[PDB]
Order: sequence, then structure tokens, then C-alpha cells
Amino acid sequence: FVNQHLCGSHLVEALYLVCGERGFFYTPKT
Amino acid sequence: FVNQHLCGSHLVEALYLVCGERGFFYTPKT
Amino acid sequence: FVNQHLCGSHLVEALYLVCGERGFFYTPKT
Amino acid sequence: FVNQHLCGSHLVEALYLVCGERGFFYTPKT
Amino acid sequence: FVNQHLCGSHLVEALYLVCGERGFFYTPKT
Amino acid sequence: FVNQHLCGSHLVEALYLVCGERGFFYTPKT
Amino acid sequence: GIVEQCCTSICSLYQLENYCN
Amino acid sequence: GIVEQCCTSICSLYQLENYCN
Amino acid sequence: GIVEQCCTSICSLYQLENYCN
Amino acid sequence: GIVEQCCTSICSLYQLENYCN
Amino acid sequence: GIVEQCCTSICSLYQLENYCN
Amino acid sequence: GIVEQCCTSICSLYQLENYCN
Ligand SMILES: [Cl-]
Ligand SMILES: [Cl-]
Ligand SMILES: [Zn+2]
Ligand SMILES: [Zn+2]
Repeated sequence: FVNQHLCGSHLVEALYLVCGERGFFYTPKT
Repeated sequence: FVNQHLCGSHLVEALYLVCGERGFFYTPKT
Repeated sequence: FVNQHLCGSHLVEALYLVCGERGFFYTPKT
Repeated sequence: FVNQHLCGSHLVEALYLVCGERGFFYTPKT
Repeated sequence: FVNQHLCGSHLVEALYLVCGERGFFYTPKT
Repeated sequence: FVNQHLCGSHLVEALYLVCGERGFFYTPKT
Repeated sequence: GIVEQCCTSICSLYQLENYCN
Repeated sequence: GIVEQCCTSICSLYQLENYCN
Repeated sequence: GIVEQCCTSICSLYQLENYCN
Repeated sequence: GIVEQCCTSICSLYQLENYCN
Repeated sequence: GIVEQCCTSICSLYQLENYCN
Repeated sequence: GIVEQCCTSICSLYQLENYCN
């Protein structure tokens, strides 16, 4: 795999694809 | 606003929209 | 709900989720 | 170019692509 | 059709819609 | 990581993620 | 309308231009 | 859970706020 | 307008709601 | 091909790497 | 190339069509 | 954190994997 530059909703899409049925938590600063 | 079917990556995109800086958990197993 | 920073197609996605079956109109400047 | 099924948020994404600065209406009720 | 400003995954979405069943190749520099 | 169904524009979005600067081919006819 | 033409049935990008302003 | 409420069934944006932190 | 506001500044879902048909 | 492996069936991200250049 | 052109400048759908198989 | 890192710099899928439940 290659490194990623992900902003906004694109990060959330990547998390969705990486985690699948396990799901994930999305926790920005502030 | 409305009620609709939100599935897969579309569901997490909607959570991102609605939650934003609060962050969110996506936990399909429940 | 939280405030939004939406550019390009991301605005159109947000409109789609907000309006549902009512639909919407997308009208940029110029 | 091609003909394909475009539904939901994918349909409005396609309208954004095709129309751009012209803008567009998405009116599913008709 | 209108001209396009497409970065990142947005270019790949546009290629998908333009090419349909023919598919496409995505070939960035470097 | 996980195994899941990836279809349509979601499949090419995943290829973009996984391949990045390597680039990729999407060839549904095979 | 657009859903019938493009989702239920299939449509070209030129048909999609029918719904531009 | 969220999939049952929003994908299998239908949900409002307010219901989606239930899954914010 | 709304398209520029949401991108150059910020906008709310309540403001977006005004563009529904 | 890729549609059969990843859409019709299921695939891992490593399998998806099979279609990189 | 096309990936950079579309992002740093602009590109047309007709230019994109050249990258179909 | 990861949300800022991925946007202001770069991040790997392996780093993202740490945020799965
Ligand atoms: Cl973007
Ligand atoms: Cl879909
Ligand atoms: Zn984007
Ligand atoms: Zn989809």
C-alpha cells in the first residue's frame, strides 16, 4: 500500500474501507 | 430535513456531515 | 448539527442528504 | 461516452460533473 | 459539457462516469 | 484489514486508495 | 423524470445535460 | 444499531446525531 | 451565494435546507 | 476479473493491489 | 499528464475520454 | 491526531487501521 493524503470526508471513506465490519471511530481535534 | 436509507460508505459520509468536529463512532456489530 | 465547509461535489452531496425526496437546485455564481 | 445506471447521490454527482457552473435541478418527484 | 477541476479521487470518479463498461487506466506522474 | 463487496465507483475509489501513485487499471470486461 | 431515465433505466451523459440550468 | 436504523430501515439526520461523540 | 459561501467560509445544514424544492 | 473478485464476490485490500500498475 | 492537468488547471470530459480502455 | 496528520501531512493505511473498533 501507498501513503495517503486525506482531508475531510475522504478520511472517513478510507477508514470505512480499512475497517469493514469492525467499524471505527472518527475523532478530530477540537 | 428528510428520512432516507443510508448504507455503507454513504452512512459514514452522512455521520461525518451531521457530527463534524464532535466526531462519531460507526459500529455496525452494534 | 455542526457548521460545514463544503466545496465542489461535497456541497452537492450535502444538498442530496438534506433534501431527500424533495430534491434541490444547485446554482453557482457565474 | 457510455450509458449506465446512476442512482442516489451518484446521480447528483454526475449532474454536478455534466452541468458544473450552469447549475442543475434534481427533482425526483418529477 | 463544461470543463472540470478534478483532484484526487474526484478524477477517478469522473473517469468512471466517462468510460463506463470500457473502464480506464489511471496513471499519475511519478 | 477486511474483505468486503466493492462495486461501481466505490471499487475504483478503493483502487485509487490502495494504488495511489502507482496508478491502476479498471477493466470490467476483464 | 431523471430517476426513471437514469436510475431505473439507463442514461447517457448527454441525457443528463437535460437537467442542467 | 446504526445499520438497522438507517440502512435497513430509514432514519432522519437527527437520528444520525445519536452516533456522534 | 450558497455554493461560494459553503466553500470560502462555512454554512449550516439549515441554510442548505433553503435550496430544497 | 476485478468485478467478479471484488463486487460479485468479496475481496481484501491486498487483492485490490493486484490491479495496480 | 491528465492527472496533474485536471488538478492544477482544468480538463474536459473529452480529454478524459482518451483514458478509457 | 490522525485526522489532522492525514490532511496536513500523510498517513498510511496501517496507521488508519489503529482507529478500527
Ligand atoms: Cl476534496
Ligand atoms: Cl450503490
Ligand atoms: Zn473531495
Ligand atoms: Zn454508492
